[PDB]
Amino acid sequence: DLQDYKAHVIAKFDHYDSPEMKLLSDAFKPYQKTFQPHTIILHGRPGVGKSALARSIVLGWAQGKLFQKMSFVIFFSVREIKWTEKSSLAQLIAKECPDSWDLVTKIMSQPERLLFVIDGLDDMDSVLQHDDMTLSRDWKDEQPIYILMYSLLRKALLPQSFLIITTRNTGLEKLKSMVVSPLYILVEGLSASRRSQLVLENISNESDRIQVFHSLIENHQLFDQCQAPSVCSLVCEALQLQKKLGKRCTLPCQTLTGLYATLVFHQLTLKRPSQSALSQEEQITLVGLCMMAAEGVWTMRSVFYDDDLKNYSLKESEILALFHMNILLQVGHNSEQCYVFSHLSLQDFFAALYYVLEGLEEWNQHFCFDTRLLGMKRFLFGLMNKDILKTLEVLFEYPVIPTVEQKLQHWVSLIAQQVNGTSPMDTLDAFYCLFESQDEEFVGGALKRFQEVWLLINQKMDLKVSSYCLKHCQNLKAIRVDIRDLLSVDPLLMEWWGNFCSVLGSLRNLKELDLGDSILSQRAMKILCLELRNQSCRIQKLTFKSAEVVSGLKHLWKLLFSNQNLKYLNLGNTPMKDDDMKLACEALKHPKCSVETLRLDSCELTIIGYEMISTLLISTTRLKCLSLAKNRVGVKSMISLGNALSSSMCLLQKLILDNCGLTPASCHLLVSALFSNQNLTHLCLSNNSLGTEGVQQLCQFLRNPECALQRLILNHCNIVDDAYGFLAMRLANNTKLTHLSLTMNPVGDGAMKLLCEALKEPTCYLQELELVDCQLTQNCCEDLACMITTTKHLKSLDLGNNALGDKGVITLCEGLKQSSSSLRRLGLGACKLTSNCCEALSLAISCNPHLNSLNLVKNDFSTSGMLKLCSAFQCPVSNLGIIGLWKQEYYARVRRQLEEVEFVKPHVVIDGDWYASDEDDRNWWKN
Amino acid sequence: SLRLRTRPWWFPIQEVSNPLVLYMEAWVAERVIGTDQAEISEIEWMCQALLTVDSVNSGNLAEITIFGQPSAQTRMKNILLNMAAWHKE
Amino acid sequence: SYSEAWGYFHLDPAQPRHRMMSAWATCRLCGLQVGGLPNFQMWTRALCQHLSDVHL
Amino acid sequence: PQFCQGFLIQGLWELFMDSRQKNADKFLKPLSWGSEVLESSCNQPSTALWQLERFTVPQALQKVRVLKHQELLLVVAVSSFTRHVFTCSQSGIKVWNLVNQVAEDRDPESHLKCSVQDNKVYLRTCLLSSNSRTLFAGGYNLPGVIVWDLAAPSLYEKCQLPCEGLSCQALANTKENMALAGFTDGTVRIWDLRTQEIVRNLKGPTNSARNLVVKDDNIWTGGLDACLRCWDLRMAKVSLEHLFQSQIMSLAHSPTEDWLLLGLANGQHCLFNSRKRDQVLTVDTKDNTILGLKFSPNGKWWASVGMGNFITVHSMPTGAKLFQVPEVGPVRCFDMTENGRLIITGSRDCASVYHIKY
Ligand SMILES: [Zn+2]
Repeated sequence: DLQDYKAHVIAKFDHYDSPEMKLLSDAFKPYQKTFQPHTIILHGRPGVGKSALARSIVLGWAQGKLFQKMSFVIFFSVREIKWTEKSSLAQLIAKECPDSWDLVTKIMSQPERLLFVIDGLDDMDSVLQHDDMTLSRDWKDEQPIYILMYSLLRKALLPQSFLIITTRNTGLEKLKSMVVSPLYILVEGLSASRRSQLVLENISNESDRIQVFHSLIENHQLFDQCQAPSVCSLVCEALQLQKKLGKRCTLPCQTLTGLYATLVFHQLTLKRPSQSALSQEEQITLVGLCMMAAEGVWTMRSVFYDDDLKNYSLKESEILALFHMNILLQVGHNSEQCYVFSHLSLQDFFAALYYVLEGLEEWNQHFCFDTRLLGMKRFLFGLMNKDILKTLEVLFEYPVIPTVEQKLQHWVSLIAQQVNGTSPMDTLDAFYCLFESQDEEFVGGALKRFQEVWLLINQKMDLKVSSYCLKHCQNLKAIRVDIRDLLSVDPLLMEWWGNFCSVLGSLRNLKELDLGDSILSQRAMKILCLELRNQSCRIQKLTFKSAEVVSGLKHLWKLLFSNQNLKYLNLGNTPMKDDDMKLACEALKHPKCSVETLRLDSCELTIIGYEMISTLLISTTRLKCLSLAKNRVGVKSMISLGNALSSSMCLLQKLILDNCGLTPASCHLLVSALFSNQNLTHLCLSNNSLGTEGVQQLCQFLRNPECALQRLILNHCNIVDDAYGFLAMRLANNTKLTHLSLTMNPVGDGAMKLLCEALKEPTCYLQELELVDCQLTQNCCEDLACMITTTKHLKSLDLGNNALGDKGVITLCEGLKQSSSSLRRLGLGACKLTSNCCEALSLAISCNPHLNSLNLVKNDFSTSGMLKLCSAFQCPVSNLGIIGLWKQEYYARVRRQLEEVEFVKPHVVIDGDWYASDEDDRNWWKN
Repeated sequence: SLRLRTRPWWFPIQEVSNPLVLYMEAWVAERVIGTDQAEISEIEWMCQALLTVDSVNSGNLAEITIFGQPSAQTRMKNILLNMAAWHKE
Repeated sequence: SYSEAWGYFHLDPAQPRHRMMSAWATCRLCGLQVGGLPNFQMWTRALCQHLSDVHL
Repeated sequence: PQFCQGFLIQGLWELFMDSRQKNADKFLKPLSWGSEVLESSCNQPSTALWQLERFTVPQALQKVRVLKHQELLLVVAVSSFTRHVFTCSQSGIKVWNLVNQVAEDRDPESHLKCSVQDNKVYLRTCLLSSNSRTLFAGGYNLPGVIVWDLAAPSLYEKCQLPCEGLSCQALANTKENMALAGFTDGTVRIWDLRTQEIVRNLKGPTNSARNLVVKDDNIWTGGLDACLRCWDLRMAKVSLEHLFQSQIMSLAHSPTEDWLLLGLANGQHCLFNSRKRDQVLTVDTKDNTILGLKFSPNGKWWASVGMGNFITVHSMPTGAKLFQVPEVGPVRCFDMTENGRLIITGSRDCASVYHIKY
């Protein structure tokens, strides 16, 4: 009995002497005395040798070297069984044994000594649908074979027995929720070094082999496929064939699609005389094979039977005549035959070839009837190469213009039409897909609409793909590049980085270059700065505010000399030592330099640094905007800054000192120095302690007729005092100041009445006033309504984060109805509004044709209030262009009404990020 | 032609598809990584990245393979490189 | 090679800018950073020793 | 939710099925690597002080995914370190990974059922330890509190803490390796995880341990009794008792301050200073019972769920309501990652993943 079975197994299939097999032997021993696995799953890529491993396991058992403690080891081959047949477990077990029914009955008496090896369980994913099935618990009940396997996996049947399963990485998606506490083992094919050695031996010596070699082994999708020895052999054979054909081969030599096309088309031409077409029968056969492969890919199926071949009028003889390579292998000793492609990557190639030939004729009249689509996607993108389509044109004697090319172009363009920026991941995926085509015209037609790009460079091959695809982005105006740890520490990498930099320093429309969170070494910065020196480089804007480039700053000061198109430089968060400051000042003094803006936020400036900046400010330079935010400015540094700003040689127009630690003494020094200044027009003093003395000194400075200030930002400064009397009196007698911002100051109704009275004067020419989080209440809304009716110049009024309330808003809406107003922007975000005031707001919005912008976030509107507001937005006379809302906070009815609002008025933008839009450089200081 | 490894249930199947390979001296790899096979498991859980070592070039180079996210791979690689540099001092 | 030793320490997923401070783990109890050893074994031993000395 | 990759794949599928018969677009940003959505944050009207930078507060919530549990959903957990979501119900616990780039998930990494036959055996609570290395479960008719080890190569039931003859209502876990639970009869057992030995038993009134919070050597409980009790671990005596106007349907503690947040049954939020133990502030009332609460990792805002259709986000210390996202029914549960990037809410029979927009 048992020995006879062992002999039969040894005869059929003919261990534990290698470090690899001992893991399988020991995998059935306790982990920590609390667990002993009863299920092992081996998974890997196709062709790595898993069925061989299972057969080796069974053979080692029969010989008596593996799992010797088991009483029986069964073997199942999933390919060679008909899943739709009805049977019972006893019959399946008996099929393997020499009809020893007595032994089979004896086998079931000791379930705890049993072991099942199931091979190729992936193929059944198409039948293991997303639905429950009857759970069997006896080995004598006749159920469909897939029910048998489903019951055996969940350990409802023979619950005490051990299991081993082999499957593909893509078949696990439904096993993992079916098995109980499995142990996973990863089977890996050829090593990286071995694959590299094998590929490196088949490149042509005369040609530039290194570039093609590194472009082949650095593509992770291609290289990982080469773990299977069969795929590595196909790649090597294709390389040798391309070498043999010399100049007769016009197909690409890098993409896997090029190699597969070489291999497949070279065979198809063997029977034909040089450059002659195929017959109609052969065309039908090829199209049928392609259709069968495509249907198999779509329906999660990779094993085909005689029934499937008939549907597509296929025959093994016909296929072997077409290709001499015997593409469809025949598997299964049974009287019923099973067919599988030579490799699973060849099913993808023939599946993608269907989209290219499906349109040439009406083939259907002849025929009787995720992660798995990645390979087909790559092949489909790589088959649009024109040198490849020429061969198809020759074979089929007809022009080949597939209708899928337009679809791929439309998808890639849709990627770049997104409004809230582009996704770096989708961009990189599309760039990987477009690199496979290798067609300049198709690629260039795909990348037309890319006006901005955000990249995320993780591997070397992202540099090459980006360089290739960026060269055809002619309408590209801004780019952001994030490179974390790839160039952080000190060669192919440097060469590809240099090529990437050269491609950037040649686009003619590129204005802004942001470096994101990149961490660049000294040499990477050297290469970048050397490549940006080019005379074809038009980059104006340069940002290092989030990157770490301290170690190679000296290469930027030299870049400042030469590139004369550069006008904006951001160095936020970069430490600035004395020597670096001196070099930067000398670079900015050079007559060739044309840098107008210079931001030094959080640069840790010393007193000597401030002395150097002070000396720079008076020298002949083109600098007009300077930022020193988040730098501690002391008394002596402030004295130097004042001595620079009091001179008549200083032409600076903007100055940001936000959060510089200014005190009343330093503020007094600053504003005293500013009295003699005639050029400054923008000033920001946010997040500093000013005081009443400081406000008085500032108003004294404003009174001077020689003054030129136009914008004044004082966020988070003042104190509850009469300091608002000074400003109120100064506004009523001012013709130059246009923007005033008092955000996060404790103003209150008392000072609001004074400001409103000052604003009502026809002599006041103020245009924008910001009162965000200023402590206003419902008391001052009457004054605001009167001022809104009366003024003629005010155009912007922000009242966010103030508890105006429903009554306050109802009062304010009496001044928003009148046609004597000129307000165009109004902020009412977070004002504690409800549905009570929606009537007044709706009336104002309907009756007002001048209002252009409106903020309504952070309030609590019900469904009826929002419906009234939407009806108001739909009115013909309303001209709103920007509306501040989050459309995801409201029920379906309100959301469909908002969509109708957007439809009736195609120019309205309904976006919750209201401070993103600035028509008049409102954020000149925050940048 | 075959290598076997154990994949913990918590490591996704989506992250064995693009490893990171780096080479260093064999003896340095022995001194740093070691052979306990439980220390290595704990550090794999910490970094969330699998680690393997295979002798190459007659025992003069090792092929370190790291799986996971790009950030997890960077973390594991930097830890290994810091320890190795300590050794090479 | 104790699993309980590492259950008290934490590794920040975000890589530090200074790459010499990469092999350092933060205690979940007191917040102290312990590391910088030239080996995995020495690192785990230092973790255990800190626990024994300061906490248990 | 609609994505670009799905757009292309659907187009190819439609084309293929079209060719075999007769015989701009708005996309959502993906959740990359199950870790982060690569985006740009909103604009502010003003900057922030030197040390106020990390006082972030969310602006909206963007729905990214749906997890298709097929049973009424009771508890939800999630780990940012490992990127796993644990959704719990009566029958068992399903584990989902956040790396699967889909818009409607149906295939969990596993399914943890109770070793005891589900007939008259139910789960009611679940808990994930702070270091993501352990998972707890309790319920009615179990011989104990099940413990799973999540850091092992395979997912198996590690041990069991014996609680025969009781019903588990709440669970808690301290960094000191202690384990706590709260039962319908008012007991609060404290086990030792190393040895599974019962260390203490704090007996209170029936339905008084419905909610359990642990900080320092204190154990704050509250339930249908409508009183808030504090038990000292190392003295085992009720050291406080404060009475409220309605049943205590949830509790939470600030992770950076001494504020204890309560959600009552009539729809009110109350803030209680756990140290002074005198002030009791009241925050504006919701219209429905409050079933869940949680503080953000920085402790400057909190979210709440309840018998209503909405998920609400409030700000500290005034309790001001920031925004609101609707759902289809009572939102029994929710959880938040330790990096403050995702929030997962369970309603009806499915769990929704949201992205927090700052
Ligand atoms: Zn400690």
